[PDB]
Amino acid sequence: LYSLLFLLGLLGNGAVAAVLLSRRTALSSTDTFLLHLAVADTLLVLTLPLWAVAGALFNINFYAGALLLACISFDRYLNIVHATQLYRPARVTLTCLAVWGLCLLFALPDFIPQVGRTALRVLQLVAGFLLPLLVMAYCYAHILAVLLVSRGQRRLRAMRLVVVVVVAFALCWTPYHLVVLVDILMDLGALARNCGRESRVDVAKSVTSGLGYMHCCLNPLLYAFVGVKFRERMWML
Amino acid sequence: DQLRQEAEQLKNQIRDARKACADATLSQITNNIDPVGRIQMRTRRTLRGHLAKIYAMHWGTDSRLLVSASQDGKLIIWDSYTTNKVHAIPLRSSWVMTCAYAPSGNYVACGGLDNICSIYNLKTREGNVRVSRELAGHTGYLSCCRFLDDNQIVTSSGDTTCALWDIETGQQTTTFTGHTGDVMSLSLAPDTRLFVSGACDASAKLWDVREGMCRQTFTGHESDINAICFFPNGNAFATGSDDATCRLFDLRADQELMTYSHDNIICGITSVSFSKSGRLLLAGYDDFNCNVWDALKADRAGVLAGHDNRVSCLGVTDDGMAVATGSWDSFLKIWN
Amino acid sequence: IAQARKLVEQLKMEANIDRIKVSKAAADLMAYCEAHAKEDPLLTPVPASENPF
Amino acid sequence: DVQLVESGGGLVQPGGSRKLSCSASGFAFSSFGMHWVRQAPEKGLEWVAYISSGSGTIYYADTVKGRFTISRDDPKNTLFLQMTSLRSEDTAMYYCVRSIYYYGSSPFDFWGQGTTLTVSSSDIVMTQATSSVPVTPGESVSISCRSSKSLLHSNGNTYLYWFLQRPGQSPQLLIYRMSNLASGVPDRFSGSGSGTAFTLTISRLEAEDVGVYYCMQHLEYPLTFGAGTKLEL
Amino acid sequence: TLSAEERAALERSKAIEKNLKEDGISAAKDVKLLLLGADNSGKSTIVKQMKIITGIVETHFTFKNLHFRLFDVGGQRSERKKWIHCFEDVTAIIFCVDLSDYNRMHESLMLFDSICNNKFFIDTSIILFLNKKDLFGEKIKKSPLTICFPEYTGPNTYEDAAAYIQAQFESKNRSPNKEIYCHMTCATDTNNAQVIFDAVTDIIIANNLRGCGLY
Repeated sequence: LYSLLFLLGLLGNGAVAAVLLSRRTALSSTDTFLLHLAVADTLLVLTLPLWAVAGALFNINFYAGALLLACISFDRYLNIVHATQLYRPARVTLTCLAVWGLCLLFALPDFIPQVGRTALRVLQLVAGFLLPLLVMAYCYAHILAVLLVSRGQRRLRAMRLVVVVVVAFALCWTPYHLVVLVDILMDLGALARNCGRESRVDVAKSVTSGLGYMHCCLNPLLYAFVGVKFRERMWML
Repeated sequence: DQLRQEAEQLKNQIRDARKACADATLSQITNNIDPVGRIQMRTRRTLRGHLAKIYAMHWGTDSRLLVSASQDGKLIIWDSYTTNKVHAIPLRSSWVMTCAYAPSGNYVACGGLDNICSIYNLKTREGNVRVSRELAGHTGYLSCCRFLDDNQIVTSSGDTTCALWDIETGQQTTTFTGHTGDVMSLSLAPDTRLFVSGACDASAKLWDVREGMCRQTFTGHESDINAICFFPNGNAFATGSDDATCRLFDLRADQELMTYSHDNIICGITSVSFSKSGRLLLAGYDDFNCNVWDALKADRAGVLAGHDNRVSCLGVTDDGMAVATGSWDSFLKIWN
Repeated sequence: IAQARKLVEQLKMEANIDRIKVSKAAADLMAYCEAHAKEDPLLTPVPASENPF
Repeated sequence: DVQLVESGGGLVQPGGSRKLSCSASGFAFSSFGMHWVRQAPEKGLEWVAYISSGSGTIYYADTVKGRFTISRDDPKNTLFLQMTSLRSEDTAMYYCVRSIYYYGSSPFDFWGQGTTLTVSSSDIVMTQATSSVPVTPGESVSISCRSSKSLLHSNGNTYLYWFLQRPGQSPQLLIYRMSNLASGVPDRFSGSGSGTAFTLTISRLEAEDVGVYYCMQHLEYPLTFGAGTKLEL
Repeated sequence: TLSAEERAALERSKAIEKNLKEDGISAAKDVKLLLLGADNSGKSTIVKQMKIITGIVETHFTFKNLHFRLFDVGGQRSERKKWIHCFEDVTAIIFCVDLSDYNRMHESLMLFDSICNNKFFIDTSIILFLNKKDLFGEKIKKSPLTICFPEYTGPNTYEDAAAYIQAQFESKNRSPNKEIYCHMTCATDTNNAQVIFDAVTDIIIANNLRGCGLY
């Protein structure tokens, strides 16, 4: 089962990367972020055989997933909520470097300590899975509210897709970070250690890592293959 | 009443006389000429700086300077070799559908939905481009402009009429009529003594610039003609239409020699031009491509795959070293 | 009644034109495009030393 | 009509400071690069400073770097040269010259009328061998000037300029690169050369052509003029 | 760009680009709307804040932090098929209809079918304006709404008549993704711009939904 996902990870991501990279003109702000995510998950899927330096790039990619997905959400909020005030392509490569940059700052210890790993875990939970989720929730909630006051036939499908994306992110990421929180509390002295529970916890790490891989493989489907604009480029190329 | 019968029989005489001359097709005389092979041409420059779509383009006589007109109300003069912007002229009206570069390089002309053919002077003592004259008199939009000298310009309008102006005085020296539809383009003969114009009524006619008379009329297209250009030797011209075909007409023979239709092509032609030798016939379609046709055998010799939108103009340098194409994606690409 | 008066007049001018066989007319288009063939950069790619682009 | 007028010269004590003003009227001043060119009493032209369009670029000749500073005031259509410490070597007539740079432009076409300044008491070198050349009307004449490097460039453009200074007037441009006739001059003038040797030839000499001819190079700064050749009638 | 002059030429090029870019920014907050309709149909006095500026006539009124440009193509007297592609990028098509001109009604219907079904405008929303309610209300009493529409079957009351006329215009949609924001206006109606402003907001939101991939 793991082997099948690996090609699915490469196959799906490559096409998304290929189609956008084949564009002969500028790429909208959303399009650029999608391109970054495509490569980000592309690197992670390449690690599948090894886990089934390697660790270091893993941490860089995982946060790339969350932060970029957060980055896409904010852009959609600006375009749709305050649409009157942002009528106009705008280059956004500045922010992407930061999100990749924020990965590098946390990734340095991977190449390179109890307290050190503790700070790593604390930062990981604080600004890797919580803040991105809160940002996505707020932005997409406002988009939903505005669409309910909108008019047309596209509003309902947009609401359905938004709910689907947020639910998918939550259900595919929460199991890993919940367990990371549990282990954090354990190491901080809030719980008791035993061999069987430790083994179950490591198995939980394994299963949740597989689930995160599944979300990475699904990223192309939910952010690219559903859009109308993307499909016409695929049909053209 | 009777004149209608006289009109009908006259057409029959022309058709009969036209048919008698036809002995063998062009493809039948040139069947043993070796092909031209696969023409591979790769983009050399990418002139960007336009915001809106680009609707017209013309090459300077010296094969180095360019002029392009866009919908954003800017008229830019490019340096082809270095991709520098020599000039950028603001336009009174943002709706432009043509632009011409004078042979001498001193003037440049523009026009569009405003029904006015403006002429700008580039070699001014004050160092900035100024509007020397505004030519008015057409009652519809303006389709194409072409310079004969520094004091004479021939224009084509949607009024179903072309004209020959006198830039100095500003009046309309000679007016040409006979069309029954919008005139969509024209091209000047190399010796600047005749010119042809293709209209929306699916017919092109040859006109005597000095005399103000229609010397010939050519038919065969099923729809409107969008572009036209003379063969380099001045004895034939090719036309592009919405019928998704190009045709080659011969003035001396007064007929149609060959057709450049393909089963895979569905959309209409927007521009047409010949190469210096006259062996390649380049046309830009609405499928975001320009196809190179072997003018002597009706064989696609290649494709200039570029641009993300419709191709709206074509151009071949007088020395024949390059080809430029403009498209609605707001980019000009020079192909060598 | 008067609009078509000139339409017939024009056709008479166009109908009296001394034409030539297409066989000859097509041949010239073959002769010319062959003579001025060595001076066409697009048709025969030029050496990279002589290309301004 | 195009017009450049300068003012602010006079007599100043050594070490004093003055401000020269060149006020333009009759063209798009914002789009022209303006030069300062000085001519010591019967010595010959010498470049001083240059400020581009939008003040993006500035240069100076080594003789005055630091002491002179050049500034431009676009909204007011004015050019300023601020001189801090004046030696006795700076006494000269200063000219305000315009220049517009683009493909096929004429970058020295107009010169100001000039102002007089009095003070109380590596580089391409261009030489004009002959100092005087007597001649009578209707006789063909030739003027030549050499150079250190080959002005011919990769582009194929030979950067050399020919100026004519009539008695009591400011110079006037004749040939701007090697053979292009400046607008407004009679066609009788012609120019030719190759690499490092150039010549200006006149046919059907007229009575208004008596004066001094300077050959200038614009390949790379600092600009340098020739000593000058005088035509005597 | 090694040469001295060729360096100065490059500056001029960069300074030109700066002005081209900046003029784009100053001309980014303008919404382009195309005006269409039959003659004497109120297409000249939709909004009393005209500030106009043969050929093409433009009106550039501004309102609520947004610049509106209306392009009137009346008077061309040509075949639309050849200059219509010029306005392919307009935000919305403002259509005018006079409910008091029965004879011209069919001409208006014909125009709507072509404009709505043109391949270029397959995605541009239409802001339908129905003008002169009071004249319509007064004229219906003297002449029943049957002569122009023999197929009409409902009552001869104002509300039903106005409702039916709207349906005929909407019945020419024959396509999805394109929505029509119908409105009724009188001669003494100051709040016409407000209707354009809000409807433009919904059209823009529809586009961004396409660009952002949510649809």
